[PDB]
Amino acid sequence: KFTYRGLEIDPLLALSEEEFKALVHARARRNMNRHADRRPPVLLKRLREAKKHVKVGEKPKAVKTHLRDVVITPEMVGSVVAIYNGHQFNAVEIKGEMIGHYLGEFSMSYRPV
Amino acid sequence: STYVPKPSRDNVYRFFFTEGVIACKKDRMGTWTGTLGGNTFTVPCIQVMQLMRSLKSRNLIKEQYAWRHYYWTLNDEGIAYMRSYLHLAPSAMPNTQKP
Amino acid sequence: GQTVRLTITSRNAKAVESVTSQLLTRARDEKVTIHGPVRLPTRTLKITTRKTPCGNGTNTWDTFELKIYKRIIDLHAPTEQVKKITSFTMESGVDVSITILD
Amino acid sequence: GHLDQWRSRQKIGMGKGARCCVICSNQKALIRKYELNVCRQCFRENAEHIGFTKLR
Amino acid sequence: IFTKPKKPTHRHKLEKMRALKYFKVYKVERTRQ
Amino acid sequence: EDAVRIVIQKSLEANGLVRGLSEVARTLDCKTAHMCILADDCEDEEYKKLVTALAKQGNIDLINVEEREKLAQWAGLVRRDAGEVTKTLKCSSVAIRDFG
RNA sequence: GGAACUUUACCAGAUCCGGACAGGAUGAGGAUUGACAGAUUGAGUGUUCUUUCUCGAUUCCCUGAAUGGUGGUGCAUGGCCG
Ligand SMILES: [Mg+2]
Ligand SMILES: [Mg+2]
Ligand SMILES: [Mg+2]
Repeated sequence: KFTYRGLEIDPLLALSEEEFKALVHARARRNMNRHADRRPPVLLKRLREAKKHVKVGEKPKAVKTHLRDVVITPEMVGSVVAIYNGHQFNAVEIKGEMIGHYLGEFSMSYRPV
Repeated sequence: STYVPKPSRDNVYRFFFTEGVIACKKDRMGTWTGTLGGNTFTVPCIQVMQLMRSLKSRNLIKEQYAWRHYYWTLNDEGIAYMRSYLHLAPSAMPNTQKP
Repeated sequence: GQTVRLTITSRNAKAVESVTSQLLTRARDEKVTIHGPVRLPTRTLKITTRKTPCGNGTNTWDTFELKIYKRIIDLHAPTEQVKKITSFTMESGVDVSITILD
Repeated sequence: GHLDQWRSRQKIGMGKGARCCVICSNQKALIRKYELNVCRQCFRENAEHIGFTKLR
Repeated sequence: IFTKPKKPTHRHKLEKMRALKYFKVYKVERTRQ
Repeated sequence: EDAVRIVIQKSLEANGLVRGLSEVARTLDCKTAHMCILADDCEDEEYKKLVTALAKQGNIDLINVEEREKLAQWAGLVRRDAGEVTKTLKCSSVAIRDFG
């Protein structure tokens, strides 16, 4: 049902780094290009550990982070990330519809009037 | 870091005794360079500031400040303390005192 | 022969004119061909700041100006002769630069 | 790892926070023209010595 | 109010001697490198 | 027990003196040391044995000292109030890299 | 005073000492400094911890002090400005 740029989840996971960079929009691709030589955040491997520790049938434990400018990759789908909004960590589930967006687009820092 | 390694303190004291004054820009981030018998040596400005703060509290140097720069000058008791610290000869004299 | 250019610049008009006149006289004593002096365009450095510290009251401004005068003289003389001509007590605040033209 | 973290953002040396008045080390109302790097209040205090004058 | 417990003052584990632990004693060698 | 009282003091200048078991052993294993001085009343057989053996492997000299307290007072490991008898920090080993 | 970070003075957290000096305690048989790996954590941040190293009398603890502060008071002032 869910597709990103016409690709379902499994071929999206099969996609490599260069293909995903070419498949993503301009700001995300620029972010990936400028972070190419920089070491990736430890949050990625923390999420990988959390994903590999959960049994099939229930949700992986949430990982808390201050980072907001991380591009959501297809492998991050299914992980639970608690993003800091300034004074609390707000747990969100990474869905396929979130691919290509930043983490900071899902933790609202302010409250509406 | 204000942890001053002993050789850095010895070099600073030797330059302070040779050239009777020391001028250092007041920036937490930065390096101070001095000349001892040719060549150079570099110690962080924070460590020079710490050493001169200790010397000032012990009434051994006179201090002046203008336009982000310190100016420390060894007085008579400071000169005697420097001479005893580096075990220089009693005839050892700063450049500003040598004719 | 070869041309030597003296560039005389200063922020004091009287000092720059005095140095230029002295160089002119010294060169005339040496019987050398002279081009100039050329009075180059005067440049004005402008800094316009608010007069008040803080930000209270009518927004009044200060206009600080600094004017720079430059002169150039060309001497058809060897480098030794030009060095002789410029060897005198120069007025303070006057910068004299020597350049060989092609 | 605190020695690496200490003043790591000031290491970059970009923005208003990396430049201060060469007289008073204040980071507000700096004058960058002609690479003066003097705050406007200190500039008003020192302009005559620097060489500027109040005309017009 | 502090929800977390206070981080304790850092003490260094000091063992006496500690310079003879490296040397196995004669024909003396170093335990590692 | 007389001339070493001048040798150690002269070597104090230019940071030629090295004190403590760990630092003296670090000198002895990695050379760059001219001699070491050991006070016999070190209270540890392993201490004196290793200190002698490290010099022996490197063929470094060794001078015995009858009193640990006197040697400690020599190198300057003493707390003053001129109360040098108030407290003397134990110093069983002294190694010299630069003679002066 | 067109503030993404810095600036920044505010909020939620986490560090460092940038507490000089003096008098006491410990202390080369080591005062202390800095860290690999695992975990604590927002942090492949020795922040703290386990377990191992490394420096070296520079430092730590503890009392008086001291210092810094875009802390207060512009109705205590200077200078400047309106
Ligand atoms: Mg901030
Ligand atoms: Mg008033
Ligand atoms: Mg007033």
